[PDB]
Amino acid sequence: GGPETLCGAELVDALQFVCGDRGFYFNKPTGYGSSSRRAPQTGIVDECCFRSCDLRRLDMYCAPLKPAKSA
Repeated sequence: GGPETLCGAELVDALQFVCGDRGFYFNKPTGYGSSSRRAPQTGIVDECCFRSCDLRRLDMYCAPLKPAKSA
């Protein structure tokens, strides 16, 4: 029962809804540079759980999306 925030099972559920049946994945703990380490890039759960992550940004963790019109 946080201050109108998403964290825990509820947070995961929101991710599934936003991402859809497509699913989602988690970014690696390390990549390039040390700036990412300083920032809360450890996990999407911690970012939303602690800080207030926007729905639009949250969609980034969702799986790739394709256009309505086939290419």
